Amino acid sequence: SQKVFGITGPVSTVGATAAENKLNDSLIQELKKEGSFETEQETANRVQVLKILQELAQRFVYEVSKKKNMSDGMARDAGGKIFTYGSYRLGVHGPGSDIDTLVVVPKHVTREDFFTVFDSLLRERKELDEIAPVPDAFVPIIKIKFSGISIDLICARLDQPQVPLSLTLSDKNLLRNLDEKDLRALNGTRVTDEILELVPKPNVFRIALRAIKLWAQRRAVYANIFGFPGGVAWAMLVARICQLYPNACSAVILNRFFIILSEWNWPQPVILKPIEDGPLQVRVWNPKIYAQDRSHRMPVITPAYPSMCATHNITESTKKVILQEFVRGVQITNDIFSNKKSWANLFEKNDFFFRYKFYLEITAYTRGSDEQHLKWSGLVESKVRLLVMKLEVLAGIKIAHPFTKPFESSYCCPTEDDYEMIQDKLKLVTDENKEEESIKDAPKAYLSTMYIGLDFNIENKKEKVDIHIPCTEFVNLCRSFNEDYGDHKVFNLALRFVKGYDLPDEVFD
Ligand SMILES: Nc1ncnc2c1ncn2[C@@H]1O[C@H](COP(=O)(O)OP(=O)(O)OP(=O)(O)O)C[C@H]1O
Ligand SMILES: Nc1ncnc2c1ncn2[C@@H]1O[C@H](CO)C[C@H]1O
Ligand SMILES: [Mn+2]
Ligand SMILES: [Mn+2]
Repeated sequence: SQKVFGITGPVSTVGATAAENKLNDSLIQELKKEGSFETEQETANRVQVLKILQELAQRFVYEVSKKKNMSDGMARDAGGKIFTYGSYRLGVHGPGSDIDTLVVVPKHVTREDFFTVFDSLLRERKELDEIAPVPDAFVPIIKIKFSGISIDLICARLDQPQVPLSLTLSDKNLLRNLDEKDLRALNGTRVTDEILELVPKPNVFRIALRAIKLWAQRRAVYANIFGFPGGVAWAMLVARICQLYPNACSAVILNRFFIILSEWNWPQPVILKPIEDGPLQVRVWNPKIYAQDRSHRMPVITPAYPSMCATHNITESTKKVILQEFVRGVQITNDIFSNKKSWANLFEKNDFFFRYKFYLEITAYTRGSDEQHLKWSGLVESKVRLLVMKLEVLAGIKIAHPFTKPFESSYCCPTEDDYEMIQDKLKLVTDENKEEESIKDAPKAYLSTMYIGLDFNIENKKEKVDIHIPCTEFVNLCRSFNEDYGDHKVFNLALRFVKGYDLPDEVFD
């Protein structure tokens, strides 16, 4: 329409040279080799599950409407519709990707109705492989497996009487009178919906995103919780570049992507359209008004009202890592165009555990249930980011690089002396002896381990600067959160300074 060229108009309208298309085809070839795509069959199986889910959404609404003494024609007209968002919505999902699904219902259909009626309607089916309703998440959701496909299901209820099949959620007004949770549920689809609408060629955009997703995950800079961009972040970033080069191939895009983003005058934010305004008393991203927004280091703003910063977590250290990976990209993709390097080069696994002379090892323990460790450790994990910030600001610390994948492991811990022992360094549970009588019964002890790469300023001081305060603190805050956490009988947290030379063998597996 015009907005497909971004807020600065394109950088160049030039088409792709025959040579550039050759490199683009080889790029897609590599992606295929990496099994990025799925088979026409598996795609067809997702279309089918969704088709059924739509059928169930209508049935859900219809049934609830009837119980409200509605006409046979009105219960039908009340409608009910299914929307997707996430990986599948953008068309960059993979063989094992789940399908994030939003269910929209009229005013008279409540969330309670959702976990009751809709749920029951799901169970009344053969294809239901399993259901894990978690009604109290930040965004109420019902997680299920259907016909061998994972489906995330959240429910949004609009302040209107009907939800027709034609309804699209672009209108800013659909948000009227909604509550925090419903409002939160609409945002996902509204955002992915706009991304696809602000890009010149959605197909060029998809291949380039698959590449960036792969790349980011291999270079260990794809994890929102640790201060790196998440999926939506990476997507908007690719789209901003697709905007700049309307008719280039995905290959030239990845190159311009790395160059521009590494030279970008951060914290100038990246946006796909002019930040809008509106009704709701809700805050919109605005660094002039809100301090919290003035501190975002690399802002990537969502286009759908109300605009938020998808990269809030980024710190000064992860910021450096990200620039570093961008630079390595300028260098490698420039080589791939000179015929001196290949795409596989670009997608090479990182070497986190080989690059620093020291590391901070954080381990969370749990002598209890699988749900207790998932909770405890899930807390520590989320807080690691705070430590990176306390750490990267002290004396002479050049960087505090948080790795992005904790190391999980549990042991059959029968005694008490066995617990207050496995955390001093006892049969390593395994996918082999997991459901075996003797094992499956045995009480367990879990532990999740995380690392922070450290680089001390090689200035010329007599000695490195002790990081005891920040560490002990991080411990405290992590315990001082719940009464159960500050126990010691079930939960434990330890931090050990480790030289690159003494890293655990499991870290290189
Ligand atoms: N902390 C969060 N707050 C709000 N929305 C979130 C948060 N974390 C994830 N999301 C939403 O969840 C959506 C689905 O993500 P998820 O299913 O985990 O992966 P995806 O991004 O769809 O990739 P795969 O499904 O892994 O290919 C995408 C995003 O809009
Ligand atoms: N704001 C949000 N909108 C939609 N889904 C969300 C969400 N926050 C979390 N989720 C769900 O949480 C999972 C990813 O963290 C899958 C995704 O559907
Ligand atoms: Mn998903
Ligand atoms: Mn999901």
